[PDB]
Amino acid sequence: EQTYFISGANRGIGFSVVQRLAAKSGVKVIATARDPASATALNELAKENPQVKVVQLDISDEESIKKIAKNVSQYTDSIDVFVSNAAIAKSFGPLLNTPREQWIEHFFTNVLGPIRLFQELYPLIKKGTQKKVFFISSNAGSLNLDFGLDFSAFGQSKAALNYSTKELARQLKPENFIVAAVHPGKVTKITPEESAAALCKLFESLNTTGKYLSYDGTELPW
Amino acid sequence: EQTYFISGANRGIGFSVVQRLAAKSGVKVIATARDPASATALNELAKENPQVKVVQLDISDEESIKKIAKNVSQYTDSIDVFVSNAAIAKSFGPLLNTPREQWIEHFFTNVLGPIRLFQELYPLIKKGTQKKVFFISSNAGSLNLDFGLDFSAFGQSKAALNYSTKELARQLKPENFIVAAVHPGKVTTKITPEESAAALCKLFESLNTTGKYLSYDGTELPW
Ligand SMILES: NC(=O)C1=CN([C@@H]2O[C@H](COP(=O)(O)OP(=O)(O)OC[C@H]3O[C@@H](n4cnc5c(N)ncnc54)[C@H](OP(=O)(O)O)[C@@H]3O)[C@@H](O)[C@H]2O)C=CC1
Ligand SMILES: NC(=O)C1=CN([C@@H]2O[C@H](COP(=O)(O)OP(=O)(O)OC[C@H]3O[C@@H](n4cnc5c(N)ncnc54)[C@H](OP(=O)(O)O)[C@@H]3O)[C@@H](O)[C@H]2O)C=CC1
Repeated sequence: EQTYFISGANRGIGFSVVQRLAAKSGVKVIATARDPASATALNELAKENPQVKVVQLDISDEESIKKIAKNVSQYTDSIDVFVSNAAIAKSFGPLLNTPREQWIEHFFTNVLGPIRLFQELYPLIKKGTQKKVFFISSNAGSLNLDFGLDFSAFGQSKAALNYSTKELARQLKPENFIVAAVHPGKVTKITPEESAAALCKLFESLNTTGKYLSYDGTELPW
Repeated sequence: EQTYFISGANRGIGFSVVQRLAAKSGVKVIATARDPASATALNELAKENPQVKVVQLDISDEESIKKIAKNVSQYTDSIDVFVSNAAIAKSFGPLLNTPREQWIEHFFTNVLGPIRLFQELYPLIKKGTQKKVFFISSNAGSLNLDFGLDFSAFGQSKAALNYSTKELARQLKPENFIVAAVHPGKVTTKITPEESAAALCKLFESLNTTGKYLSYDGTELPW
């Protein structure tokens, strides 16, 4: 049996990924929401598929991160595949029009949060078999793609997590970890369920660390 | 007549850049220190070259950044060449080993600081002739270079600011701004603060196109 950790599973790509993993046999899923009590569809999935364990996590909240290791541990001794999917996208457009608060909130939720979350959960991941570590990033975070769009604090947060993900891939190569940053697509437009089907196949198959990948398995430049 | 603005001019490259400009014919220089009152080299520099103006700036401190345009406005109608030089470099090595505060301090000092600084001085830069914007970055900030080192919060912060620098260049291109990310070199191969300064002042004056990521010598770096 394999255990997957997905942050931000209450909706979007995250929910579709949990819904996709719940169908697979022998996949325990630790699914997080800021507010489980309100996570109607996730909770109904967990009611039907007890493979699916729901836990609270606010990745902006250090006090929430300080508890995620012990709380995930109640449901599993190990994590095979870790997915940092929870993230905000609330700041686009020009630098001069981006208030301080937006830079900060993208930093805390999109950069420090995934990093702290990986720090807290690394031990559980070390004790797993797959040792796979995915940060759901964006093609917007690329330092070398031009979309002729301003991504402001959003893109800046994804470039930052990209930089530290590539560094992490190097640090955990000797421990036989697979680390990737993955663009889940434009949800050309695709549905969250399409994204999750592609993402899930990618999680399964990827067998080399340090990749910046799109959902379809092709590579993006950092 | 040109106004240069330089953050962190009390020591390091920043002092060496201000020292060189203060010898330059018809150049006014707003130089910043966290603590003007103990920036004794720079106070003597401005005493001996009063074209040099010393104002308080803590780029980690939003209250300090909220005052910079008024502080700068005391001495000048405009900024021709803006240099975000002030910055920290306190955290390297593995992710698992980088505590929360190092990631936080490098974001606030090395990313938000320069963004808020530029937001505050853009009206004065807009009013100037040269419209030249330099963020002192690092080669460690590249997403496409491998020095066989991890740079932790430091590298992340330079990469972060690098992303926004590139965006700012796109955004201000039609306002005829020249925006550049510039690696000043590894300063005391090792080079001297005065060598860095000399090469930077040369780049500051000759740089004609925007959106570039440059080393001190004027070679391009990959984003
Ligand atoms: N959709 C797209 O086109 C693209 C998306 N992405 C990436 O895809 C991932 C998910 O996107 P998508 O499903 O569309 O996003 P949604 O906005 O649909 O949902 C985001 C998820 O993140 C959770 N989340 C947000 N803030 C926090 C927080 N502080 N603590 C914990 N959980 C939080 C949300 O919970 P809550 O309901 O509580 O807000 C939700 O579960 C992200 O990593 C994003 O960066 C990037 C490229 C393109
Ligand atoms: N120099 C190098 O070899 C390399 C460094 N860089 C870049 O070059 C820049 C210049 O380096 P250098 O001047 O020698 O740096 P130093 O290491 O000597 O010190 C940092 C400088 O920034 C100031 N400073 C630090 N923190 C703050 C703050 N919170 N608010 C305001 N000012 C602050 C310091 O003033 P104070 O005395 O008060 O601390 C000092 O002038 C760096 O800041 C960095 O971005 C990048 C690549 C290589």
